[PDB]
Amino acid sequence: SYKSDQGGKRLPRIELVEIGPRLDFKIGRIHTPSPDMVTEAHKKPKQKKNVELDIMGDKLGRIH
Amino acid sequence: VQPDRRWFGNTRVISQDALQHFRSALGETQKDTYQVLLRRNKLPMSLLEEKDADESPKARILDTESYADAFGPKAQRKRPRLAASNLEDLVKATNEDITKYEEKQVLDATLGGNQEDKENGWTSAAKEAIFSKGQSKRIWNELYKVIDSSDVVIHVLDARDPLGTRCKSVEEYMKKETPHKHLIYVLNKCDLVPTWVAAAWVKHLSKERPTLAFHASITNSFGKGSLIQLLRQFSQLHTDRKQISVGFIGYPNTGKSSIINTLRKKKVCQVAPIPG
Amino acid sequence: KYTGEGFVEKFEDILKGFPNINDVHPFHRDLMDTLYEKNHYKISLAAISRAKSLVEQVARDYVRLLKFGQSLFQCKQLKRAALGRMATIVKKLRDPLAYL
Amino acid sequence: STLIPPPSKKQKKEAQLPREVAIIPKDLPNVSIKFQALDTGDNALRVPGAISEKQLEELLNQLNGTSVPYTFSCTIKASDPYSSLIKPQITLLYTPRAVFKVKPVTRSSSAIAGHGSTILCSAFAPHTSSRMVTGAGDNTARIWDCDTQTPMHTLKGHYNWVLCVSWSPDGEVIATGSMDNTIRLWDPKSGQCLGDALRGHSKWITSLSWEPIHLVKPGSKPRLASSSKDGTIKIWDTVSRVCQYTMSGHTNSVSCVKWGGQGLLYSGSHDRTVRVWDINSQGRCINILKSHAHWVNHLSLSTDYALRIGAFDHTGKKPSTPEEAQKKALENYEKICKKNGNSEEMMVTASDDYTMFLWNPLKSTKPIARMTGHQKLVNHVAFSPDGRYIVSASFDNSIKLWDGRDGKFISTFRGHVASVYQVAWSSDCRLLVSCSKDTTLKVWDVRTRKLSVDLPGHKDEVYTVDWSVDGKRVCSGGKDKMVRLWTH
Amino acid sequence: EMFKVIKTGKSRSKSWKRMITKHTFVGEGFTRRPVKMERIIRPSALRQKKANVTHPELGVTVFLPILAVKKNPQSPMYTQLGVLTKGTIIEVNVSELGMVTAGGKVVWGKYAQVTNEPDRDGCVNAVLLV
Amino acid sequence: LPVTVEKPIPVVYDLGNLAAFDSNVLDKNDLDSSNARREEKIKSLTRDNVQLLINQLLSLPMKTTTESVGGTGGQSSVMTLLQLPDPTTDLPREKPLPKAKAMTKWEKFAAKKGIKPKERAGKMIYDEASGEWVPKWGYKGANKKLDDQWLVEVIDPRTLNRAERKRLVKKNEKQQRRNMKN
RNA sequence: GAGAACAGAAAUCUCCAGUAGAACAAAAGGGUAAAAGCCCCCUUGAUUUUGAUUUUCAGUGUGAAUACAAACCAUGAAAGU
Ligand SMILES: Nc1nc2c(ncn2[C@@H]2O[C@H](COP(=O)(O)OP(=O)(O)OP(=O)(O)O)[C@@H](O)[C@H]2O)c(=O)[nH]1
Ligand SMILES: [Mg+2]
Repeated sequence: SYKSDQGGKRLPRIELVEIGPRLDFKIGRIHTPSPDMVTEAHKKPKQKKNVELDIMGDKLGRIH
Repeated sequence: VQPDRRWFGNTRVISQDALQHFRSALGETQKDTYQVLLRRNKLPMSLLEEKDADESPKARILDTESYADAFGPKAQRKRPRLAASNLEDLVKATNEDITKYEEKQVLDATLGGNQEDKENGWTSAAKEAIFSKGQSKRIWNELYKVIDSSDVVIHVLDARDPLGTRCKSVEEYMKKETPHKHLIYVLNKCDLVPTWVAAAWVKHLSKERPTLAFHASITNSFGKGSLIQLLRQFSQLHTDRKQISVGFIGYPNTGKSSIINTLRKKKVCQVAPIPG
Repeated sequence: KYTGEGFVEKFEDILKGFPNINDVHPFHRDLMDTLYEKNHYKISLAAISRAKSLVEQVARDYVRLLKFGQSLFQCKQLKRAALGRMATIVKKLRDPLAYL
Repeated sequence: STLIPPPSKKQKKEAQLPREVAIIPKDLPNVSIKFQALDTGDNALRVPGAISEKQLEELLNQLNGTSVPYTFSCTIKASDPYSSLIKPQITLLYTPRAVFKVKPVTRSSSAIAGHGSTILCSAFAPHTSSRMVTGAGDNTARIWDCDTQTPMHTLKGHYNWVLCVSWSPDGEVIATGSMDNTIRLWDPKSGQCLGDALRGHSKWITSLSWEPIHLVKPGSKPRLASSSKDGTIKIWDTVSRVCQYTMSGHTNSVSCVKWGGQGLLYSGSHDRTVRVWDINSQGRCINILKSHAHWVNHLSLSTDYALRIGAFDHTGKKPSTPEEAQKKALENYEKICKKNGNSEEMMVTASDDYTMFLWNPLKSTKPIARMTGHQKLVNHVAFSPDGRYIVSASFDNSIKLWDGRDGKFISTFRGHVASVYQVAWSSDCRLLVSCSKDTTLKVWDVRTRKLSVDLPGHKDEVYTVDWSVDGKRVCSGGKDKMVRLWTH
Repeated sequence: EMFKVIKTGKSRSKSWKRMITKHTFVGEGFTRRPVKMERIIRPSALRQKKANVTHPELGVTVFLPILAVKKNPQSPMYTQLGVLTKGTIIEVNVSELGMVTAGGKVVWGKYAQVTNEPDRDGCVNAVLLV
Repeated sequence: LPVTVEKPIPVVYDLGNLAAFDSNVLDKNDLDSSNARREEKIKSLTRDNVQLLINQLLSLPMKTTTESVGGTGGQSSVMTLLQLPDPTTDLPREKPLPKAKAMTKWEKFAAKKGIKPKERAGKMIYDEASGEWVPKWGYKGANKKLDDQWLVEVIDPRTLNRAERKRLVKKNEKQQRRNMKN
């Protein structure tokens, strides 16, 4: 961190230092998934119109 | 009843900072003339009360000088409280009390005649009984029945003078005891007023209640299908409820019986030009 | 019912009785406070209208409760309870009555 | 438990947007600025860029040529002190800091065992916060080494409830008011019954106050004020331990007593009446006050926190000579005495007519302000330690805040659930502790009008809390027979 | 008992309906159901919403509102029905007392068991389980 | 000592996973392997990436509780922590979603005859003689009172009571399998 | 394995050791060692409370189950579990 005084009370100045480990990867080959597997690995657990909670609960009903 | 560790439990425990989150939250509850509460979210509402009152009601004067000390045979009381200050002050402050007294003798003498008939020695007639009706024990036993029976209340009003028909009085009971109930106004008999007149009314009535305009007749009506569109939303919003009532409140001779007929597009209620 | 009016009609004889110190005449209005403490005066009679209105309230409830009674024993216990809550009001009322 | 209603599916998408770096970019408009000291003075019309206040402090500190840092306030309707400049020429309202920070109390030490009865009162020494005496429901009193949290001189000798105690503000003597009639004086180092008990009141002791440091002659111990439930007030000697006089002024029990600043005495009593008493007329009544309609509880004075500490700062450095102490207590009082260049100490009365009255008893007999607003009766009222803010504690589970100047309402520290028993201030005039009938203590920033941190931990009701003069530690006393030291 | 069998029809000969004869906690959003649909009756007068609640210690009786009915003996039904006989365990708003947990998270709900027979007097009197 | 850094391409933020995505042109020979002037080309870009990240991070709302001693599952009052949004980048889920549902052949019978489920109150029955409670199973169960009491009132009978439960215990175990099949 | 009278192939007691042929709830590629083994100490469990799946004839601001999470609870000086 650095209290940098132009961001004022809030924003600091960030000056990094290397810690590493300094590394360089070379790509070989790749196996890929089946698209049917991709859909399975991207799925939500799945867990209302004119109906709103206010602050304090308060299930409301909009009329229109 | 068995013994148990619960019952000796702590049940409905608050979290702390949500209180200040809720004491904040009473300000920003902006109402909608297009929305209705359905569930309430049980909260310890009395802890969320106490707006900034600035009057601090009166000290209990019985604490210092009770009764027997104040007056009687015992009466340990000699000088007045607070025994006001000065003579010219006392001369002053009574002099308007002179005037303010006779002002109401001038003013209420306009209100009477109610003393002259005593010296004339004659009294007025009785109240006619038909002005009582109603105001009857059964006739309000109707009313709390249907209010407790119905889910959404509508409230009809004469277009000729809705202010003479608003009859607040119940809305009072609606807000305080049945918060989930609905109370929409309905303006029927719109064909007796000029066109712009009823137009001006709903603008003075949409600010608080949804207030449909309407004209009831089986064969030549107005504004039915707005109400038919209106009701089913309540049946839509009360999805779980398997069915829903709606009762029609109002003065006598307003079209409560009439409106249902022109909903059902036939004669189902009995109707009459007489009131009851 | 008949018990309930008896408390009321006596109190209505009291609350009609006393000349209701303010807006009488500013001579008399001040002069009675010098005798009777316009503070202690009003609060006593205001207590009685508070006392009266509770009795009509107690009366109308226990009347309304009573129509669902099913036995002799149940309804009898309601009557004693009805008059006792009337009696608790009047026992409470001891000190302002001796004043008046 | 109850829960906050959750954010919406709509609202979850709102936070996903990148947003709102407070760049204060150039930030180049230029609007003129006016300074104003909050006591009397308005001083000129200058226009810099939109800047931070540390520059603004060093802008004002060269204007007088101080080398004294200040607090800045502005937009006063609605009282909202570039930080202000986003809200919309501009009048800056400045006021000194008395530069010191007291850290908010969060945790505790252990709970301390001791006497097997309830706790009635407690007080810190002004010269150090490691020593703190407690008043118990037992017949005895207790002094605590607050560093070790251990007993130092279990203090026997009274034979009824030790109700109210006080510390001699130089740091020599401890008064112990008891429920029978008796007052014993004490030494902290020895813990010995210093002579015979001061006897002569006929009912129990209500409140004890010391004669302040800056009035007692160098080479003399300060005397003591004593108020008791029989309505008598006796001004005792410590040296000969014989009182100088009773005063038969009030009719009922005398609630509380304070020594004045201009050598005066102040007495709230249960006669719905406050009397003004003077030592130099050999204990003679000079002014009687008639405003309240129900009887008076816990009067206080503006400069009392200065009058309590007796020539110590927050560091608690001990002065050498009694004349230096005569200077230092005079110094510290004068820093709070003449805000407007005027020796006008202020007094507020509190009573069960749900009402407080603001008083300048030397200048007039008319009350300045009628503070109003509580629903249940007020109990405990004390000024700010700079003599600038007045707080009010009451039984309606609420703590209201007032001005010290005109008696204007500020806000209400809502959040207490049971009846608030008594409050106490932090030294740097920021924090505010309060004990209530419920178990918790609640600490309140006066600046942000908000609960800092609720602290539970006791087992039962709390009767007594007190704040340490250095702003370091907090003692607590209640029914559950344990002493709890609270700190940062 | 506790059900006065309400005969219906012009010839009142169909009865099939029951009226709960005793005092009752109802709920809040009650709104009486259709009459052709109803079988059980909890009439309006026998609907108690605020109890008169005492405390064993501290000697205070506070008039409190009623939240729910957990355990009624002498059925499993009447728990669902909210039937206030003697011995029923109910749930009370404790907002006014101000119980504080360790944690400082003040409690506004306790189980109180009723004491009286609220048939035989109009008020409900109930002891906080401590 | 200046703070705010611009870039040619608006860098996409994913704060839920604490992420930063520069999409600008990567010059090749600045990133030469044998280039000595490399680490500064690495670092200066990186610290300008990081500096912009925290500026969005410090542009967030935060929590301030007022709790204290023995904060069991929360922050202190002096703690003030960053309210984060959701991780918007959709990562591969490790395991498929577990929906192992059946009608179990009881719920079918619960569907036809509308037997509502019971209260699930407690284990304790009330005993007569003695007046104690002595719960139903688990210790001194009401089941195994017959095998432990001391008379019969008309080959041992008590082991038969053990046997018939071992039918009915294993009848759970037999009805366990067929709903595990279907 | 080397030891100690009664006491022997087997009773208990000492020292050396078994990477453990510790028993491991499992069955296993593997590993737990101041243990997931052995012993001792302290204690409930089928708690409450609302948004997802259900079922209701007083459709019953849920009435309950069930799903989730939160408060709690147990122990430990604590981290924690
Ligand atoms: N002009 C006009 N008159 C109407 C309208 N609807 C009803 N009326 C008249 O109002 C009178 C009252 O109709 P009702 O249905 O009997 O009124 P009601 O209040 O429902 O009758 P009760 O409920 O028994 O008091 C009828 O005789 C109609 O003549 C309307 O839409 N326009
Ligand atoms: Mg009509």
